[PDB]
Amino acid sequence: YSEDEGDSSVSRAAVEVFGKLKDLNCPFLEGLYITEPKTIQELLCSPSEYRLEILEWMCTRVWPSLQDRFSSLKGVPTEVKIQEMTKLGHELMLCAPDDQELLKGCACAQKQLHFMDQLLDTIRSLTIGCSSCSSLMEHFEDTREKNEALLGELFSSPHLQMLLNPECDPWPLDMQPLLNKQSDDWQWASASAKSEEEEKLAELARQLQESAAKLHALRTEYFAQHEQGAAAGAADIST
Amino acid sequence: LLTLLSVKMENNLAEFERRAEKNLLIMCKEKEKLQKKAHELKRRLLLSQRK
Amino acid sequence: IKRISGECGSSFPQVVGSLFLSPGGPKFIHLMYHFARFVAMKYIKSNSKNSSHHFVETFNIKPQDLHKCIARCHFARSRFLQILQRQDCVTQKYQENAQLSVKQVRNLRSECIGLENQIKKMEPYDDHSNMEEKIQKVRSLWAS
Amino acid sequence: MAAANPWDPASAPNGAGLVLGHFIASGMVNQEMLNMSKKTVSCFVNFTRLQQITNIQAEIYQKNL
Repeated sequence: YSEDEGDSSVSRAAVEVFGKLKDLNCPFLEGLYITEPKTIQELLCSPSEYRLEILEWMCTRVWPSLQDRFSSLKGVPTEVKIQEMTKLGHELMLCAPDDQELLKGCACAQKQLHFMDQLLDTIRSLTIGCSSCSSLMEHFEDTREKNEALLGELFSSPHLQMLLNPECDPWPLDMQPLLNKQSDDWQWASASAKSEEEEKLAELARQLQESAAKLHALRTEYFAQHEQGAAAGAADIST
Repeated sequence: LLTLLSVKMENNLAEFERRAEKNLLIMCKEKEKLQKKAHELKRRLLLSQRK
Repeated sequence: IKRISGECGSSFPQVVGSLFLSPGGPKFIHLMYHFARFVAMKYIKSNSKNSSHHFVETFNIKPQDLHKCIARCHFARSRFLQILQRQDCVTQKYQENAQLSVKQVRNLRSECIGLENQIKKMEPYDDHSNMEEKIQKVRSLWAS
Repeated sequence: MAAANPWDPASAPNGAGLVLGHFIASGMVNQEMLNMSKKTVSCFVNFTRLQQITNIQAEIYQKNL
């Protein structure tokens, strides 16, 4: 029951979203330099026509057969493109066949932003693949060769028993009996401890605040009757 | 191959984080107890001193 | 294997008892490979917790489009690299937390053992019981 | 014979860190495609929260003294 950090985190995530969109220099970058984080959040997370335009132009860029079915078979409702994009997301192993509430725009901000984040990551990967390779055939062959080289080098070492079994032993030999003294007294405390930890955090920070205030007040009250002896304190105690 | 690797590393990370969280919170609890009795030792020392 | 082939379909190649009685040939390797990635995909279905279980209707279709396959393979490679670097970072975070906790515990019981050793040693006198009472006479002297 | 410190040797060898170090040297991976993959999520949240709570109680005990 604490949603204060989530909206700010979504706003910051939208800030690097807008920066990443500005990096690629889209042809429709003119006229809309929206930079306030919450405005970017309600632009690219609430249902708006501009985000749909960006995604449909991107999907035209990455795969031409959808635009072939567009122009050759014009007269298509918008929800048909919505369900088609949901499907093409689905065999990206990303969403369900009926997750058209994503493409409608009404979906919650965080997972839409995350979804388009791996989407732009795949865009970046295909772009750097096609940068050094002239054709799709050459890029495909080079990707095959580099992937078989990678899978060859992963499984050529006897050190993977640490990878498959991540150990938890950086401790010395004199500390384990401290664990074994109360080794069976923890399995219940990890149930609903998040709200408990945050409420001790809040009230203990509060206690820190008022303790600092009271010690400062007491020190100032002590110094109120001390400044007449502050100048007189130069005399040594033993003398 | 990549999907199988991802799933098995996900399971390994899950058991790793369960063990790590349990152990780390146990040593944090004994950290709290050690500093509690340590603070008792400081207050006893300073008390007897200024007596 | 015939019940598995009935459940799956015809993409799985036909199984002959000659493979059973004579375990050899490239077809034997072909059938082991087919049943191997089948049972691997079944394990993926069995152990996909955080992700949706909707990948089974993606992988059962014969692949036709090059762009889709390239994008999906690149996404899988990116996912593997991403979880690899995240597991790495979690490992060094756990390591630095472990060593800092060890050093803090070492400092704590060092100052602890120093404290009860001085508690044993530097207290050879104890006459506090009259203390406050004497303070009363003290102010009386001052009052006088 | 200046040997390494038994209490401070070379650090605990992570398999992921070692394979990344040996496979950057392969040349297929470089620094930069790791760099935007450097996503920073907050783990050890129970541990970090309880640790800062215990730190706070340390200066509460001090300030009370």
